[PDB]
Amino acid sequence: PAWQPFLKDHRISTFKNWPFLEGCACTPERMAEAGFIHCPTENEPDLAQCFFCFKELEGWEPDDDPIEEHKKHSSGCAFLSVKKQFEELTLGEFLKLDRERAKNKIAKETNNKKKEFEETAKKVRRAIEQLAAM
Amino acid sequence: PAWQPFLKDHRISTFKNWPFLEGCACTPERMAEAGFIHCPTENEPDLAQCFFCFKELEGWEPDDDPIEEHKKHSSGCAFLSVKKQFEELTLGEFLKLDRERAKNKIAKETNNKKKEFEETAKKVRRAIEQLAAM
Amino acid sequence: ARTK
Amino acid sequence: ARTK
Ligand SMILES: [Zn+2]
Ligand SMILES: [Zn+2]
Repeated sequence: PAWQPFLKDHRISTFKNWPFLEGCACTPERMAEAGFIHCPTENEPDLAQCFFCFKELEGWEPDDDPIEEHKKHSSGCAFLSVKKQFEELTLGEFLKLDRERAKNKIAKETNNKKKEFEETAKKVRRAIEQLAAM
Repeated sequence: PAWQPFLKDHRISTFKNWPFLEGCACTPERMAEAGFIHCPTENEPDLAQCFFCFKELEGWEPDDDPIEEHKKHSSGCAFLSVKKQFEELTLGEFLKLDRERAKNKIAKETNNKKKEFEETAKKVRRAIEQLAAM
Repeated sequence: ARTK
Repeated sequence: ARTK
């Protein structure tokens, strides 16, 4: 299925044109180990996203440890507390992780919608503030 | 997915018009526990099949213990050696069981093809035996 | 019980 | 590294 993102090897494969290779701390192996997928755009060519909590990080430096960055920016991500390898998870555990991923993807869309609305509400509020002046 | 047959509750649901109910040893719960699905036909209305090794059994008696029958008729079925509940299986274990099921379904089709061919070969051999007499 |  |  597309439970593929739970597989580290699938995650590593996303970093086809990730620029940070051998010599660096945030190599594709390390990024994939930490739960990241490479999601490059034009404004952000090193954009990476956790497959599980959906936190999006960019502006990577060579010395960045992906695990430490993931912890700093998204300290509650359940993926960070998975100590077993994928194949060692029980089905019950896997299913619970997959439910938690879905809850995470609702906190993410909700969050993006809130942000977008507030951008608009500020502009609107500003305009009406001017009218209320008389 | 149709990994549904690994779920006991799905298996129990197949026995909609299974005739052996409370009072009997081979009740739907017990049959489903042992790995059976109800596959009724006209010539065999109590036909039941193991979802995992695909052994097909009919002519059930009230006192039949489904586990014991499964062991007697298909002693090498790996499902019989699963001691954990489904949710307690690891993914690696589940995947290995699913590969073994697929190997079982190839031993079954192969077996049915052999049987069919031999039915024909007997008839043919009989005919040619008569011609060879002179 | 018995085989098909 | 830093947020989008
Ligand atoms: Zn995360
Ligand atoms: Zn079996």
